[PDB]
Amino acid sequence: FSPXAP
Amino acid sequence: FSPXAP
Amino acid sequence: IYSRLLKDRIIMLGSAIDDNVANSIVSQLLFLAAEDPEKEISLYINSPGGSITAGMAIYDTMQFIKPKVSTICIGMAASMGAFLLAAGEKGKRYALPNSEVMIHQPEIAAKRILLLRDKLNKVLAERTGQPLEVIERDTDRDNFKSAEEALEYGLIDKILT
Amino acid sequence: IYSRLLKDRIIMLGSAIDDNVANSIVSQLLFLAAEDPEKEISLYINSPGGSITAGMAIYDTMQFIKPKVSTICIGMAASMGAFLLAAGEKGKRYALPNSEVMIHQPAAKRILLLRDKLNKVLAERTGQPLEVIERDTDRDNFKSAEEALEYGLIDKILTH
Amino acid sequence: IYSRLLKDRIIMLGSAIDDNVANSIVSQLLFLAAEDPEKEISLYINSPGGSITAGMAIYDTMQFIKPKVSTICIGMAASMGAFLLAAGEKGKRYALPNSEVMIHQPAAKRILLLRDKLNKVLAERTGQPLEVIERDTDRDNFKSAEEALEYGLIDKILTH
Amino acid sequence: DIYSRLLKDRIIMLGSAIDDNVANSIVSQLLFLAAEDPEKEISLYINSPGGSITAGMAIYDTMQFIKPKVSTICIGMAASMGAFLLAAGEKGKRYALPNSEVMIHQPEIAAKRILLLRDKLNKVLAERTGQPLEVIERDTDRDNFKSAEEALEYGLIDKILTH
Amino acid sequence: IYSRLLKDRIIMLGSAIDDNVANSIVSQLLFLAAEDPEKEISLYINSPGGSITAGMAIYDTMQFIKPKVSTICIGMAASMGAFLLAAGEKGKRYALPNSEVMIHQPEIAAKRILLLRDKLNKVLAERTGQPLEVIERDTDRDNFKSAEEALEYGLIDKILTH
Amino acid sequence: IYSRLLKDRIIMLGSAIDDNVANSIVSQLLFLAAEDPEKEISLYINSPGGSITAGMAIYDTMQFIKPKVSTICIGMAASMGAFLLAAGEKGKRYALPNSEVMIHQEIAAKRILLLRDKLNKVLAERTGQPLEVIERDTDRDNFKSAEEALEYGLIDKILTH
Amino acid sequence: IYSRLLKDRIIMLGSAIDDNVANSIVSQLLFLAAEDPEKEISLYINSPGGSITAGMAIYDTMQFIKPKVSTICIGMAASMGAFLLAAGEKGKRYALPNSEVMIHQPAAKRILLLRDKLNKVLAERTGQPLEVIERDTDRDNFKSAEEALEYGLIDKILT
Repeated sequence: FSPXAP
Repeated sequence: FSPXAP
Repeated sequence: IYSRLLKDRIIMLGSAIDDNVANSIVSQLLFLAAEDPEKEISLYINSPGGSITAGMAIYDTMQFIKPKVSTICIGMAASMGAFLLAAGEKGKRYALPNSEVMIHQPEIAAKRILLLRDKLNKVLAERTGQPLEVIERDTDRDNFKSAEEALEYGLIDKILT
Repeated sequence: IYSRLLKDRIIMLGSAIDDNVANSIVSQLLFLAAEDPEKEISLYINSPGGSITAGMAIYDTMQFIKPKVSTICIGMAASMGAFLLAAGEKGKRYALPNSEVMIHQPAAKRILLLRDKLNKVLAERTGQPLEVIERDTDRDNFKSAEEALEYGLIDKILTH
Repeated sequence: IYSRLLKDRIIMLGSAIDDNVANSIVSQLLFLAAEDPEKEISLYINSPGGSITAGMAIYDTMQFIKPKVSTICIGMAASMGAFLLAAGEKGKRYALPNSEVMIHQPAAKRILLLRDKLNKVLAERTGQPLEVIERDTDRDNFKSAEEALEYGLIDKILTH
Repeated sequence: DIYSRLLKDRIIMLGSAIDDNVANSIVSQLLFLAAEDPEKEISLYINSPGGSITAGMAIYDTMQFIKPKVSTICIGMAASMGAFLLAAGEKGKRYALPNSEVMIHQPEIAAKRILLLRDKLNKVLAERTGQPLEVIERDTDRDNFKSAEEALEYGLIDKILTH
Repeated sequence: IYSRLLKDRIIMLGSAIDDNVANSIVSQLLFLAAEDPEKEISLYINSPGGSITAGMAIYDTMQFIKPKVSTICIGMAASMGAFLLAAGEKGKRYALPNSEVMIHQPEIAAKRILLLRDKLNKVLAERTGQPLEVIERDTDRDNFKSAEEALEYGLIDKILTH
Repeated sequence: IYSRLLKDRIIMLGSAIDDNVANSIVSQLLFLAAEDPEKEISLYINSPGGSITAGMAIYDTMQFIKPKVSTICIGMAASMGAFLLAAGEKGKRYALPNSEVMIHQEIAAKRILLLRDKLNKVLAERTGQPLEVIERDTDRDNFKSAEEALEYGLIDKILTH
Repeated sequence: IYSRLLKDRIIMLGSAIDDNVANSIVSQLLFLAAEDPEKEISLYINSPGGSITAGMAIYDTMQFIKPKVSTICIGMAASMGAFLLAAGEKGKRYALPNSEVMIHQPAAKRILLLRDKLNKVLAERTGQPLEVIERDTDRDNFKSAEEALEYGLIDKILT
């Protein structure tokens, strides 16, 4: 899940 | 089994 | 077929939490911290919950390691899963729009799990921001939440829409 | 098989949808978006359906990632499979001519209001008003490729 | 083991056809079409038959993909196997000399739909009246490579 | 791993009884080796108690169909469809080891096909071995074991590997 | 799996201790000492305990090898896990904040159990500073000990927070 | 396993001899001869024996390949394991001091009979021993010691200090 | 794990000795001698004992190979294990301080012949009169690392 995770 | 089988 | 996720410092908690899953997650956390003590870890949680002792082992590891552990609720975070979600790093606790979170929760000594439980209640209270009394009540009671309700309660910070 | 399909940005959902299948599909979607956040994904669905939470996890991932997820019904798309078909990228929702789609979806309060949340997504995606969908869901009756097309579950019917 | 065979664009259907075998064959077909949409595929069939839905999905994928699918009967092609043999590419349907092909052919409205469609496609691809294809796929039978070529099921017998 | 090494050398090992799984295995290997080089030999080593007549007929058909010549070599024993596959090897390249043994005895699918396959087996045997048909008919019906010598004389192999 | 943590000189004792776990841990210890006799080893303990003979094998190996063995209680260290924790290198015995430690302690000759029991209680006496009678009394009864009462008693050297 | 052992041109026959064990040993012999047709092979035998057709496959293979196959009895060589010991290369048939060897020793019984007689005759030529004493010794329940086996013709030399 | 142990010329005998354990240990010994015929091997023993034939096969392979086999009792060396410990290289037979060693020992004529040969080898290794070995290996008893040194089963105790 980026951005923002990571 | 060579020679010759192959 | 999860090692490629491990490489991007992503851990997958997709099953119920028992001692084997606990040891696996603990080992992966320690490993990712050994490889780089100051680079983030992302813990994705799709778990029905499980053993309170196993989940507390995981939680302890998350605290101890230097990296910040962002937590993301994919499908569902129930019981210890929910707890592990609420215990993610400040600001980096996420849930997907249709995620659901039930902080409800159900070999070792009685007093042990008893004060272990009191402890995880106090931790939930500080993280959510709710009175202890209120975390205390809503754990001994079946209840479920959506990302919109969870974030109102404190269990997540931002939703990833 | 799947290792090499994954390189062509193709994901195969040919089994029933539980939490293991959901984690698999989620991980593959994320991986494919990491490798290229602007190249398509193709999700082939031949599924009897299954868990509503698992399916919803897959759906949320499809929304979030930058690529468009084309969906293709090969054999049968039932329950959450039909929903994941209807939830593909606009214009890139496909079925094969003899494919078949039944949107019939089989804690009590949780399951109720979750069903209700499903019907409304199905409605906005298909276009059908969400009565049209409650009656169909409470019914054992399947639609062909042409039927699903008229209905809004499909974009195109595949035959070159 | 068969991975090396996939490189030569060869697919091996040597087991009974259920949903697993089908997703795999469909996966391999789509993969080979992705790798090169205009190069042949060879589908070797040694199958006792099986599920009508699984086989029909493999049939649909054979149509959809741009490559021509040659079909080759090695040992036996029965039930859907036989059908899949008879649905290979024009001119590239083959059987080995001692092969055998029984088009005999054993979830109520759908089976009937699929069966009528299967009989229609068999009747067009063999050059047989639908009223005969209905007959022979209902009585248990068994046909030689020689009987099958003259029935219209294959195009050539691979001799020497 | 040893099987993989042998296959790099265009060598197939038929060391178990012949059922549909072994049939598909051997057929896939034959087709693969022919795809890699249609005009280079294959050697099929046979140490098999025999087995299904349909599975063995599948292997036989594939042997015929592929462009390569398939030399066959009996190691321990070739019985039933294993003996048939041995005798059905490339002209001149059918071998047996000295103490090998060969019994051409032969014990859901319609009975009629079984009869007709058995007759093709019989006639293929007669042409590849030279025996009168009726003789092949009798000998494939009775328990009977031959040796590299008696088999060679019968014409089931072409040469014994000595010295 | 752990194959990679072993490279960082980390051994994982996350199951009960029997002869298979014992042989595994002993083999890993000997291996790590062969690769570098003077670099540290870290033994993470999350164990319900188990066989006194298996545990004593692990203990002996820890002594014999030149490296120092730092021990770290993650979840729980009971019975022989607690003994292995208390027996880690001087100054390098750790526990996490919510860890717990019960030194309670429950094919092989019976007399041997008595003698090994003696040396267990003795080594514990030496390592915790406790007077012998206190260990004898406390390895005879169920008692949980939080990382704080563990640090107090002397079963660990430092708790881990920051 | 024992692949590392193969690299040193060592084959391990430590189980009973059926068709699978056979095919294994045959393949490994052929492989070691392909790698270097004129470098030795060492076949260690700790076998209770087994199938006569399987063992005969192994024997034929030993003869055919160009390398000399030294055979070493470690624990016990019985039945076809004894036959394979006795069939090693001239001068390179060994046993360890406490080894034991008993040459005591789907398929037609008539065929079993002729097979046995041929086996007897090979052992006779291989031990320099009258065939009648070879046929009599396979009826007995006697087991020859390593030293007893050396003065009989089954092994060439015993290795010790 | 032990793959890597095998590279340091270390063999682990941590289970009961039957024919499979035997074959394993024998193969490892022969392998390590093939890789270097004049470099040491370390055999760590934590074994309840077991089959006299399988244990005696390992003993023969220990003698035959050119390397010196240093034996080390970790937890317990019982029955054949004990024997194998006592049959290690001269001067390089070791035990750990809390290790324990019971030399007790449970066609059929062969198992008796092997028992006698075992007693003879053991008497040579310990230096004690055979007459006592012949009875000691008949008794349920257990010596300590120190007692074991005094007997002659080991010749050095590790710190």
